[PDB]
Amino acid sequence: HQLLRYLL
Amino acid sequence: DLKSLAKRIYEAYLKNFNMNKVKARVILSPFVIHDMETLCMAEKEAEVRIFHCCQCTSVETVTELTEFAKAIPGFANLDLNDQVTLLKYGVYEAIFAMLSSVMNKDGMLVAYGNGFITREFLKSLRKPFCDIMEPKFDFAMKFNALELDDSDISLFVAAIICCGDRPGLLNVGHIEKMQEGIVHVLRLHLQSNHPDDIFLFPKLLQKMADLRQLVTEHAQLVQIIKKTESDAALHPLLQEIYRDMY
Ligand SMILES: CCO[C@@H](Cc1ccc(OCc2csc(-c3ccc(Cl)cc3)n2)cc1C)C(=O)O
Repeated sequence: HQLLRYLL
Repeated sequence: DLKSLAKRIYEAYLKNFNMNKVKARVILSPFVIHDMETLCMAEKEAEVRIFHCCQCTSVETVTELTEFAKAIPGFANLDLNDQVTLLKYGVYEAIFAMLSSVMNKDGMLVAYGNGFITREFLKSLRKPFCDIMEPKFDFAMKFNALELDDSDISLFVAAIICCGDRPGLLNVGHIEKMQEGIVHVLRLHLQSNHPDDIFLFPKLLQKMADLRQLVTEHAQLVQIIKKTESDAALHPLLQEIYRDMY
């Protein structure tokens, strides 16, 4: 979950 | 303990969400989109470009929801994989609950209040795109009839996110405890904010389960569109969220 992880 | 919890959640909601119920309600009560010509002024087929527009909003809202979540007391303390699980499974439930705020029986706000797209124009797109908005209007009418304000909504949205039965959670125990705190503070808040509505709390709980079903149906329609329309890609963030969902 690259992008959600990125936001997080 | 939780004497400051409601304040923190409500403040986080006001700071992080560009649109809220007070803003949406005074704008509604904007450039009208009611046909193809108006769509192009406000703006590679039509239906496909609307589909793409909803994604943009979703992507932005998720961006806002991520920040809102980090500000929910105890949430940033969770394992980074648990924070992913929660946002992954709560995010669309939160989107359609907040989307109610910008909808009346005739249509909804778009482009930050600057636009208004009509319910009838949406209903009149070619199958299956005409099926995208109508169930959300349907849900919104009944939800908006509960006459909630932003303070209620902040707590409601927090409880949607901090949900202990999302699949694949590592620390279920802590998140169940987080949820227990939020639901408790929400119960108290509704009692003082809406004293005449005795069943409001149980009515919201019903809405939580309704939203789950609304999201399930929506993901299904999105998947149908993805596989059968050539000009219908999903943003990679949205594809992450929808992946493994069923
Ligand atoms: C299919 C994707 O749905 C999304 C979820 C979603 C997101 C937003 C949404 O409604 C906001 C909206 C509707 S029409 C519009 C618009 C129209 C025209 C212009 Cl010019 C500008 C804006 N903005 C409805 C849905 C269901 C997804 O799967 O991620």
